[PDB]
Amino acid sequence: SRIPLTLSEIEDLRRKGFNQTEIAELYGVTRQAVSWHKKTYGGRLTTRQIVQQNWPWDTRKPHDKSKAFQRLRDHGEYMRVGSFRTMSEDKKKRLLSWWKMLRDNDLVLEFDPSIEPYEGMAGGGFRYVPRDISDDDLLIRVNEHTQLTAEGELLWSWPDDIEELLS
DNA sequence: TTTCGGTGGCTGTCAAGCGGG
DNA sequence: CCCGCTTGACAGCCACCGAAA
Repeated sequence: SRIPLTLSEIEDLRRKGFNQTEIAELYGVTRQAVSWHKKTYGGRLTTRQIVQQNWPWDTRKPHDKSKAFQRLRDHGEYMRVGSFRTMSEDKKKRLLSWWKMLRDNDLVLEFDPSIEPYEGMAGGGFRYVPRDISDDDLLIRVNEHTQLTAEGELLWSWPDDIEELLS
């Protein structure tokens, strides 16, 4: 009734801006079938997905509900893209504000899976702590729960032109 | 007004299993 | 076997809503 679902067709429709769930709907399969074809045969990772490969912690649900998780993700996306040209006005505003809060109050983000949710962390697991000289350019505290890759060193460091962006 | 946490539903991946070739 | 799917469970993504400033 149609053509076999190949990786190539999925990639073409993705380049045209359709997401994997919509492609599944087009082909009468589950999102998982589209994902499987992409995961098994090497489909193009999105920028966010690339950032995920270098995510420094094993976080589980509901850490994604903490603003620190979301803001750090946005930061990784920025460092990966290198400008705000691909993100919404909201992502930009929130990220710049978060950066300001971290520098002006001289904080870095720490992750410990044992932190239970608390006011101002609906997801729990994260906490802001004072910066140490040993932290260098990182926005995060490296502890026993941190996996920091070479790329992660760039992703989770300040942008080089950070002073100028906030003005 | 605008800021910013909390929240929900949607999106995507992984593991285990099933059926047909 | 292998390859393409489906379930079920879970991790992550992003704009909207509303209170607070």
